[PDB]
Amino acid sequence: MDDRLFRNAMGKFATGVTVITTELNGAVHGMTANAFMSVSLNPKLVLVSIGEKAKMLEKIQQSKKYAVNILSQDQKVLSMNFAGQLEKPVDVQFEELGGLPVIKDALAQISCQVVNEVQAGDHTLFIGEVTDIKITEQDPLLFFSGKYHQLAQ
Amino acid sequence: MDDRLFRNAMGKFATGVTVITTELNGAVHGMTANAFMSVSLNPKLVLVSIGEKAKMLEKIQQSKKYAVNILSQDQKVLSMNFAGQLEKPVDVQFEELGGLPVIKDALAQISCQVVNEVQAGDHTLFIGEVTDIKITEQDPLLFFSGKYHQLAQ
Ligand SMILES: Cc1cc2nc3c(=O)[nH]c(=O)nc-3n(C[C@H](O)[C@H](O)[C@H](O)COP(=O)(O)OP(=O)(O)OC[C@H]3O[C@@H](n4cnc5c(N)ncnc54)[C@H](O)[C@@H]3O)c2cc1C
Ligand SMILES: Cc1cc2nc3c(=O)[nH]c(=O)nc-3n(C[C@H](O)[C@H](O)[C@H](O)COP(=O)(O)OP(=O)(O)OC[C@H]3O[C@@H](n4cnc5c(N)ncnc54)[C@H](O)[C@@H]3O)c2cc1C
Repeated sequence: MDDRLFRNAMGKFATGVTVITTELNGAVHGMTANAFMSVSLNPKLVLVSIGEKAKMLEKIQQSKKYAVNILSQDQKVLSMNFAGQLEKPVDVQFEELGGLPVIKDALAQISCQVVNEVQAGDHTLFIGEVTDIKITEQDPLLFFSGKYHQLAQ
Repeated sequence: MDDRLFRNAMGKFATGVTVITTELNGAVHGMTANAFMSVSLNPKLVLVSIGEKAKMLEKIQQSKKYAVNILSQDQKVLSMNFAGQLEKPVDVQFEELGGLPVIKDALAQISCQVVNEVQAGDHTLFIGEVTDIKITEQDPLLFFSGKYHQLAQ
């Protein structure tokens, strides 16, 4: 079994789409991620998985904090932006939550403090304790089988 | 910030739906989970998150293996079954992959050997190296905001 078969399989697990944001000495950094998960209720924990070659990795290692911005159906362009897939950057509207930069109009905003780091092969798991949450009732951007998708209404 | 607000926020992250299966001395055990994630390409790693009160936790601890069965759109009843939501268990059709019981007609089947265990609050993360994969081109069962859903076609 090859890399292609593995990736194809992994893409059969449908997800939402997030942008992970953090702040390092004034500068806001973001990265598109769907490797995100709810972890624990007591205490309130979440986890994101970041590739070893992602610039975001060292950013979070330093800041020890991140926010997860769950993207609405209307935010596909943001997903592409923070995935490095547009030739031209976009001017993103940021607001603030729990001392973290968050994306305006996100489906949901979840601010976290890093409480654990676990290397796992290719990637590092950043376990975050949630300090602040903001929610809206928007429909979600989905990702499945290598494509963007929507919920059936 | 309540428990309710946290759970509501977590539900804002849409996912596919899996059944985690394992075998322990003849007996097949299954558990519905959406806290699943692709972790690493080299080596090929995956992760599932199991609640400390789940019977499945000790099952995996002992067998040191699990399969992830991604559920198709037609398998909502299976999801409810393995979530302890049916009064009487249905008779599930199992087949075999990499020495693990897997669910027939699943959207995808991914067999794993446990290579790490990480407690994280409420839950334990079982990191699994993938040995075998089977994929189909079915549409996925989705879970979002506490309800089952489908992709827009
Ligand atoms: C849907 C999908 C899911 C993905 N999931 C994951 C995953 O879970 N884990 C993982 O490691 N990778 C994931 N990726 C890949 C990842 O998003 C890209 O590899 C990303 O470009 C890597 O970011 P970086 O940290 O290396 O920095 P970069 O490659 O530079 O970051 C990407 C982009 O973010 C932009 N950006 C950063 N800050 C700002 C800002 N302040 N204002 C405007 N633009 C800004 C930059 O302009 C850049 O183009 C996913 C990609 C897709 C499309
Ligand atoms: C969509 C959704 C996502 C979920 N995600 C997670 C998650 O990621 N992590 C988590 O810990 N919990 C999750 N749960 C909750 C979890 O599925 C239930 O709490 C589950 O009942 C706990 O299983 P158990 O191991 O404690 O054993 P049980 O409570 O006994 O297992 C559940 C059911 O599986 C059935 N079953 C087991 N083996 C077989 C078999 N061989 N043939 C037929 N039936 C069988 C049993 O009859 C039982 O009814 C989720 C639930 C839902 C609905």
